[PDB]
This record gives sequence, structure tokens and C-alpha cells, in this order.
Amino acid sequence: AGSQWRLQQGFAANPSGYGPLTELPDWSYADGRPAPPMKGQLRRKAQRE
Amino acid sequence: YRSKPTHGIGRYKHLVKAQEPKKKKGKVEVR
Amino acid sequence: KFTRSRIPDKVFQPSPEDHEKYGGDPQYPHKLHIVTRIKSTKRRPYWEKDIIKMLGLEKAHTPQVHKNIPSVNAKLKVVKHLIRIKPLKLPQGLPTEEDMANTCLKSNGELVVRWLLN
Amino acid sequence: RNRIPGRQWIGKHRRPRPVSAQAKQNMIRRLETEAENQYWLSRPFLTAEQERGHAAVRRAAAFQALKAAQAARFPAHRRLEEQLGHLLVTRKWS
Amino acid sequence: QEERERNNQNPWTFERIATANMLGIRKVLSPYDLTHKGRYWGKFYTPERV
RNA sequence: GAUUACCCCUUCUACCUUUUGCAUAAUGGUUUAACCAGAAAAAAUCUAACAAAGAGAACUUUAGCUAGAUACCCCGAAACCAG
RNA sequence: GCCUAACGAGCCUGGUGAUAGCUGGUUGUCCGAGAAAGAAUUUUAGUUCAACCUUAAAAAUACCCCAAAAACCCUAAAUUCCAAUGUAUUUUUAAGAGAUAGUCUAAAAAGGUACAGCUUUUUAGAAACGGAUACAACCUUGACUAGAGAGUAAAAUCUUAAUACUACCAUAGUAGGCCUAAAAGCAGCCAUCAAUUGAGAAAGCGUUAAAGCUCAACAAAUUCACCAACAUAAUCCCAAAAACUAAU
RNA sequence: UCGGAGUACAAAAAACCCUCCGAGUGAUUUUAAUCUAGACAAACCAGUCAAAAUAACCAUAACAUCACUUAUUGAUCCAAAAUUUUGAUCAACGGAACAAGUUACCCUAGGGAUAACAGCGCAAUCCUGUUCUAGAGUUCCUAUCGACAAUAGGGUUUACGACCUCGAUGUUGGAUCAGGACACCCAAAUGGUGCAACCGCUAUUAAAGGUUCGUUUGUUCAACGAUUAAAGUCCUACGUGAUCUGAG
Ligand SMILES: [K+]
Ligand SMILES: [K+]
Ligand SMILES: [K+]
Ligand SMILES: [K+]
Ligand SMILES: [K+]
Ligand SMILES: [K+]
Ligand SMILES: [K+]
Ligand SMILES: [K+]
Ligand SMILES: [K+]
Ligand SMILES: [K+]
Ligand SMILES: [Mg+2]
Ligand SMILES: [Mg+2]
Ligand SMILES: [Mg+2]
Ligand SMILES: [Mg+2]
Ligand SMILES: [Mg+2]
Ligand SMILES: [Mg+2]
Ligand SMILES: [Mg+2]
Ligand SMILES: [Mg+2]
Ligand SMILES: [Mg+2]
Ligand SMILES: [Mg+2]
Ligand SMILES: [Mg+2]
Ligand SMILES: [Mg+2]
Ligand SMILES: [Mg+2]
Ligand SMILES: [Mg+2]
Ligand SMILES: [Mg+2]
Ligand SMILES: [Mg+2]
Ligand SMILES: [Mg+2]
Ligand SMILES: [Mg+2]
Ligand SMILES: [Mg+2]
Ligand SMILES: [Mg+2]
Ligand SMILES: [Mg+2]
Ligand SMILES: [Mg+2]
Ligand SMILES: [Mg+2]
Ligand SMILES: [Mg+2]
Ligand SMILES: [Mg+2]
Ligand SMILES: [Mg+2]
Ligand SMILES: [Mg+2]
Ligand SMILES: [Mg+2]
Ligand SMILES: [Mg+2]
Ligand SMILES: [Mg+2]
Ligand SMILES: [Mg+2]
Ligand SMILES: [Mg+2]
Ligand SMILES: [Mg+2]
Ligand SMILES: [Mg+2]
Ligand SMILES: [Mg+2]
Ligand SMILES: [Mg+2]
Ligand SMILES: [Mg+2]
Ligand SMILES: [Mg+2]
Ligand SMILES: [Mg+2]
Ligand SMILES: [Mg+2]
Ligand SMILES: [Mg+2]
Ligand SMILES: [Mg+2]
Ligand SMILES: [Mg+2]
Ligand SMILES: [Mg+2]
Ligand SMILES: [Mg+2]
Ligand SMILES: [Mg+2]
Ligand SMILES: [Mg+2]
Ligand SMILES: [Mg+2]
Ligand SMILES: [Mg+2]
Ligand SMILES: [Mg+2]
Ligand SMILES: [Mg+2]
Ligand SMILES: [Mg+2]
Ligand SMILES: [Mg+2]
Repeated sequence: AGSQWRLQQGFAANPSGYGPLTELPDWSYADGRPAPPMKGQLRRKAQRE
Repeated sequence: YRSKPTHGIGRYKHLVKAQEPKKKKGKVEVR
Repeated sequence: KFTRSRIPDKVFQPSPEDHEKYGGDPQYPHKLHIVTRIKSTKRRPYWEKDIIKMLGLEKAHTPQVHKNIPSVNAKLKVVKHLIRIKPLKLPQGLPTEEDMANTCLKSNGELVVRWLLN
Repeated sequence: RNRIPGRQWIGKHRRPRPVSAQAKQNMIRRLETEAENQYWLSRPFLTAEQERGHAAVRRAAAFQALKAAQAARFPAHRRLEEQLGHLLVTRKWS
Repeated sequence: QEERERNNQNPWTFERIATANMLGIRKVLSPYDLTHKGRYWGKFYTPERV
């Protein structure tokens, strides 16, 4: 848990909130070309805008 | 109205006396 | 009979120590609110339900930005026990039309214009 | 051996359930949050006179958009392809 | 009863919570509890409550 | 729910009817097969024909008339009358 | 009473699919919205209207709502009305059925025993698959499907169970006056002076009345000392247990 | 049925076999017309106000008044009168044109929506202990008692409520068998006394065992005879009728 510590440090209370663990793409092709964007990430960037 | 600052502007019964009416049964010169 | 509660104006007079405790600005009030609902509209009167509905606070734990005008503050005072209110801070200022899609709102109450550059 | 008369949470005689130390802290945590709530509402940015009709064109436009969308309610168009597309039921391989 | 009320080291008191309607407590309290300040409950008067 | 493993473990107060509220110690059912209970088009809405007129007579008409489609249960008394 | 195993009036057939505001029953899947009672009634076991609600349609304003404003003897919580603002709701027209047998909690009252899980009204809330061990009504909760991910909300053992007060020491006027059968500090009345460095015409007990004991004042001497005690039920008590390894 | 005041404290509305007043018409003359904007009220039926305009009369005249003035009243149909108009304690007062008793000889459809028996809620009534001393006790408050009052608990009595059962929870007393509580009748230990002993009164502790046989009454209860260490109080669906009895 420890959500109070995370809020003190500036991070989100939930580790799934706008952290580097969520925004970054989880998979990519071996050759190196980027993978198609996630459905969740695109939706999350529409409510922020 | 109660909450308005102009409450009680029409008060008059405290200006004149009560003037007890001369009742038919209570008519007596109570001095 | 249970009726609405009238909040006396003496409650909303801040002490000189309040500004230092909560990090407020003694001279210039902040410009925008960030309102997050905490508790439930259930087991509460109907007039509190409508005020929550008309402020865009239907879903809990979702920040919503409102002005600091007295008209909005009049409604917030009714449901001030169901919401969490924090000021909106702008370290980089207002976003422009170029950086609309890169905005992110941190938990501490500041809006970062450029988020995860490159 | 010792019973609570009637239902144990309603009536003249109830259960003696006391308040716990955890419950006291929950009340205080909510009180501290609400103490901060009534400070940020204390000092508005604009006064009552300066907000007189500051945003009314947007409010008027929002209502006009509502009227326009609600007034467009009408049955949709009917085309020949929908009626003639039913004959494709018995399409065969000759 | 005034010195014990002036030097109270507890930030929250019945007078502050009830009048300001904190936590929506007015749904539980009686309209007379605004004046009684929590020192009176029915016909019972507890003098130790501040 | 599971589990290498049927139990052992953990989590769950039968089902309808009737009620403010039924695991209730309120009602009904041993179980199986067969049989057993929503029906009407005056005004209306939807679709179409023709339109100041419509209908294959008889009528309705200040956008109306003609046609179609959309509708309203089963079991049970003590009794009453005549032969 | 008896008249073919039921006679407050036989049996059979027909009228007969008698009629029941009363009881029971009402058969595939999935999806959308969704109501607790104001008024009349041989009426309160039911119906017909109003409100609310459903389906379709038209239109513009609906909620929140500041100042001003609403009674005369005293009078609380607060309502009505209304611009801004926040927000999308509301009205009208055309079709409609259900419901009209209510339970508790908080608040203002009434009847009662300032009794009821009691009863009659008004305002508000609820009817979790979580929490209060069990739990319709209390608290946390915007009820979708799949995952062997994560953060949080209400919330789990409640306080005190309290009171020792122990040295030393007593002699004058004087049975003060009055009172009474007798009233010697000590039924009552009245006064309350006075010897001795020290001791009240008496604080308590006692005597028929006296006598006598004790307490105030001598000296001696110096921990602290207001107050806080309250019986029992019937099948068998009822998680087990624990005063400190770091808790917003 | 209709009106006024409180319950209903400040716009409206708002109940009880709730607390208090009334109305079912009189007196008088100013004998109070016709026609129409707009509204209050309201389910409906009903009820209320009302400018302008016209006529009446000071020749550019409409509120009948007084009695808390608010209530002083009745729908259709139908009947009678000239056609104008009138007609009900239809008071069960939104009114069936005209109709009572009894059923333990009873029948049917239902209700635990609604009573009697039982449980449960509550403690007025009932029971048990303590706090407070005026007094009774020759003197002496508390050996034994204790008025006016305070406080806590038990759930045995009669009530109160109508919450589970009326497609059934069988109802007094005995017979048999007893389970349990302690607020103990006896048996054991002990404090106090207005306890010399004997016989007593009172309080604390203890529930393993025990608590009789007969006359009258259906009786539980009560009276009486004889006796016993004593012939306890109460709960258990006032235990126990798929074990019996049926006197009531
Ligand atoms: K109870
Ligand atoms: K039954
Ligand atoms: K039934
Ligand atoms: K059934
Ligand atoms: K009926
Ligand atoms: K004397
Ligand atoms: K009637
Ligand atoms: K009672
Ligand atoms: K029964
Ligand atoms: K015994
Ligand atoms: Mg219970
Ligand atoms: Mg409680
Ligand atoms: Mg249940
Ligand atoms: Mg019932
Ligand atoms: Mg129902
Ligand atoms: Mg059953
Ligand atoms: Mg039944
Ligand atoms: Mg059966
Ligand atoms: Mg038709
Ligand atoms: Mg007949
Ligand atoms: Mg015949
Ligand atoms: Mg026969
Ligand atoms: Mg039938
Ligand atoms: Mg009703
Ligand atoms: Mg209706
Ligand atoms: Mg205002
Ligand atoms: Mg408005
Ligand atoms: Mg009904
Ligand atoms: Mg009720
Ligand atoms: Mg009730
Ligand atoms: Mg309600
Ligand atoms: Mg639970
Ligand atoms: Mg959700
Ligand atoms: Mg001395
Ligand atoms: Mg005792
Ligand atoms: Mg145990
Ligand atoms: Mg109106
Ligand atoms: Mg005129
Ligand atoms: Mg008729
Ligand atoms: Mg009537
Ligand atoms: Mg009426
Ligand atoms: Mg008739
Ligand atoms: Mg007889
Ligand atoms: Mg019968
Ligand atoms: Mg009922
Ligand atoms: Mg019985
Ligand atoms: Mg009974
Ligand atoms: Mg029972
Ligand atoms: Mg009691
Ligand atoms: Mg005496
Ligand atoms: Mg008592
Ligand atoms: Mg009942
Ligand atoms: Mg009732
Ligand atoms: Mg049965
Ligand atoms: Mg017996
Ligand atoms: Mg026994
Ligand atoms: Mg004892
Ligand atoms: Mg003995
Ligand atoms: Mg019995
Ligand atoms: Mg018997
Ligand atoms: Mg038998
Ligand atoms: Mg039996
Ligand atoms: Mg007999």
C-alpha cells in the first residue's frame, strides 16, 4: 500500500496512475518498428487534452 | 416579516392603554 | 424537522496562521479550483444529490476544475463535506495550442504542460 | 444467558456497542480535510459584482445547441437499396 | 467552566462542528443542539462536557 | 472455488405464492410422461393507396378518407328456479 | 326428528361455462426506463379522478437561485419568491396502465405509563454479494463482462472498577438569672460576662436531678487527608488468548 | 356535514374515538340589475372575487348592514306552480324512490390484514435490594420497624401493543416422570440483639439431598383434622393429552 508516501513524493496514489510503468508501450516488434498504440493509452490522452 | 429589519414597524398596542371594555357581568368601579 | 443547514459567514474568515499552514497566498487568491468527490450521495438529502450532479462530480476520485467565482463557491459550501478541494498550480503557465495533447495533472495539484518529452 | 430484548439495534434498549480508537481517527481525518475545504472557499478571486454576466454568450450558445439537436428529431431517409437489397436472399450459382 | 473552555487543547469542539455543519452532522443532531452546545441531552445536563 | 487427489479446506439462511418484513416452525409440491390458463379494433400510433376529396352504392370530409398491423385469462363456492 | 350411509330441508337432470371486490395458478431468451397512497365513495379486502411514471411528439426554458420583498403582543430550525452562475432539464400535445393495506432510523409534536419492535401527522434517509460475530431500516458504496493486477472507504476486544486518621490535656466566680417536684454547661426562657499563659454560663454523650466520659482552649508537636462504596433467574460459562521490537 | 383558535411557532397544505369554542338562523332597510377583461381555489362536482361597458337613481349614483361574520347548508332524476319559481334531521349530510331482529341448528369464501390460548415487546400494576431520617421503640434514628421522598434491577400477576401461527400452536385441574433458578422451608457454618439459659426476632454464606397423609369443592386457592427436621417461592408452551384422565 503506502499511498500516503507516494502522494508526498509527487507520484500518484495508485501505481497505475500516469506513472512511467503505464504510459510506456509494453511490447514492440523485434526488428524495432513501433507497435500500434494501446486502446487505453489513446483514451487516456483524449480526456487529458 | 420576522427576519426583515422592518419587523414590528406596525406595533401600536403598546402605545395606547389596554382599555378594558366594560363587560356586562364585570362592570364595576374597581378603584 | 430536518432542513437545509445555513453556514454562518464567520466560518469562512481565515486566521493569519491559516495561510502559512495550508500554503495559501495572503494577498492574491488562487484562480481555479480542483474538486474531487470523496463520499457518496447516498444516505444524503436530495438537494445535496442535485448539487453534486450539476457540478460534474458524478464519478468519484475524478478531478474536475471549476472557477473561483462566488457563484460556484455558493454551491460548493453546501457539499463541502463530500468533496476535496485543492488549488490548481501552473509551474509552466497556461498550455498553448501546441502542447494541448501533452498535458498531465499530477496528484499534488499542479498541471505539467510538457509530460514525458521525447 | 444475557439477551438483548427485541431487536438489538432498534428500540428503547439497544446493544452497548462502544466507539473504538479506529473510529475516532477516521472522524479526525475527515475533519482535517473539511477544515482545509472551508479555507480554499473563503477568498474568491472575483467579487459578486465582477462576475455579473461574465460568461453568458457561452451559456446562451449551449442552450441554443440543445434546441437545435432536439429539433432535428425526424425519421431517417428510406432508399431503394434497402428495398431492392432483399431480393439478394435467393441469389444462386446459376 | 470558562477556564476549562478557554484552555482546551482539543482543536475540535461540539460548538465548532455543529454550527459549521461539518461532516453533514446536522442530519443526526437536533436543531436545539446548536444552542445547547452538546452539554444537554434530553433532561440530562453533564457539566464536564466542553 | 478448486486440487496431483471422490471427500477432508474455504465460501454460500431451498424454490414459488403471500407480505411492511418469510431459511422461517406461513402456503403448495414424492418423482416421471401426456394434457392444462390473454380473446374483441370506437379513439389512437406505425406503414401504404388516393388526395379536397376517399371508399367496388347506402357513409365520413375546414387534410382528410380507405386498407392492413398493434387488445382486454384459467380452476373453485354455500345457494336460487323449473321439471 | 325421519323421508336410501351429509336433511334448519332429499336426490338427479336442465337453467350452468350460475356469480364471487375472496384464495390458488398463469408456460422461451435478452435489453431499456421504472411507482408506497392527496380527494370522494354501504367506502377504506374494491374502484374512479389528481400527483408521480412509461411510450411517441412539439416547443422553450427548468433546477441551483444574490440584493429587494411576505402582520399585527413574544417567538427556533428555517420556507416562499428571484438575477447571475453551474448544469441539461422542463413544459405542452397524443396514447396509457399499475399503485391507492408501509417498515425502521434521525428531527419537530400529539395520545400513552416524559411504556412498547405502540399509535396519528410534517421534513429527510435507507432497504450490499462489504462492515456492526449472526442482522430488511444504522455506516461505507455511480450494482456491466473477462483477468491467478493495484490503490482505498466503513470498520475488529469499551472505560474506571478509588475512601486508615492515631497525641496530650482539663482547673475560677457559679446550682448565672429565670424556670420546674428537682433544671448544677447540657426541657424551656433570658443573658452570654468573668479567674488563670491557658479553657465555650457550652459542642456531644450521660443523670430523675447530680456525678461522670468526650470535644473546643494550654503546652507538646508538625508526611498527607474536599469527595468519590449499590443484590439476583431459571437446558450449559461462552471465540481462544495477549499489559511494549518502533503504527497517520 | 359546515366555520374559528391551538396541535400546524415564519408562503400554502397537513392527521387522530386529539385539546377548546360554535353553526342547521334571526334583526333591520340601504330590496342589493344586466353584461363581460383578467385571476384565486380545486381530482371531479362544486365554491369564490372582478376592471371596463349598459340601465337605475345625487342626473358622468352597484360592497345591503349588524350579531368573533367566518358557518347559517343538499347533486341529478322526479313532482308541483305562471312559462319566470319552489320542494328533503335525503343529518348515513357527493344523498339507493320505498326494507328491522335472531341464529349455540348454522353453511361458504377468506384473514394471524383481526380477537380468545401460548411466545415476544414494554413495566402502569406486581416483585426484590439499596440511599435519605422525621418518628414508633419508657431514655436511645437504623435489636425489630420506618411516613413525605431518592435510585437500581427482576419479568410470577392483571393490563397495554397486535409482531410469528386461523389450507388449526388442542384449552383448567389432577396421575406418571420430573429438568432448572436462589429471592432457602428443613438439614450445615456464622455476625447482631431490647441474646442469661430455653423458646425467638434479624442479617451474611451454601442448591448435593428432602419437602406427608386425609374431610368438603371440577377445582389451582382457601378453611379444618392428624403429623413431620420441613410440608419453600417460581420458571419450564402458567413443563408433560402422537403417555392417561374429561369432573369443569
Ligand atoms: K430492542
Ligand atoms: K399454517
Ligand atoms: K394465505
Ligand atoms: K403455491
Ligand atoms: K371490498
Ligand atoms: K437547663
Ligand atoms: K353514505
Ligand atoms: K405496557
Ligand atoms: K390459529
Ligand atoms: K431442589
Ligand atoms: Mg431478538
Ligand atoms: Mg447502539
Ligand atoms: Mg433472511
Ligand atoms: Mg403479517
Ligand atoms: Mg404489495
Ligand atoms: Mg414451509
Ligand atoms: Mg395462509
Ligand atoms: Mg405438503
Ligand atoms: Mg380504429
Ligand atoms: Mg332471487
Ligand atoms: Mg325447487
Ligand atoms: Mg341423504
Ligand atoms: Mg368464475
Ligand atoms: Mg391507505
Ligand atoms: Mg391516473
Ligand atoms: Mg434572498
Ligand atoms: Mg429563475
Ligand atoms: Mg387499499
Ligand atoms: Mg408506518
Ligand atoms: Mg411502528
Ligand atoms: Mg417519507
Ligand atoms: Mg456481512
Ligand atoms: Mg463501476
Ligand atoms: Mg483539646
Ligand atoms: Mg440477598
Ligand atoms: Mg467456548
Ligand atoms: Mg391555482
Ligand atoms: Mg364599474
Ligand atoms: Mg339517478
Ligand atoms: Mg359521506
Ligand atoms: Mg366534501
Ligand atoms: Mg342507483
Ligand atoms: Mg341450546
Ligand atoms: Mg369455514
Ligand atoms: Mg395492515
Ligand atoms: Mg398451547
Ligand atoms: Mg396474548
Ligand atoms: Mg409460538
Ligand atoms: Mg426493567
Ligand atoms: Mg422518639
Ligand atoms: Mg423503576
Ligand atoms: Mg398480527
Ligand atoms: Mg400497526
Ligand atoms: Mg401446515
Ligand atoms: Mg404435576
Ligand atoms: Mg427437581
Ligand atoms: Mg443466598
Ligand atoms: Mg437451618
Ligand atoms: Mg400445560
Ligand atoms: Mg392437561
Ligand atoms: Mg390419546
Ligand atoms: Mg404432546
Ligand atoms: Mg362434562
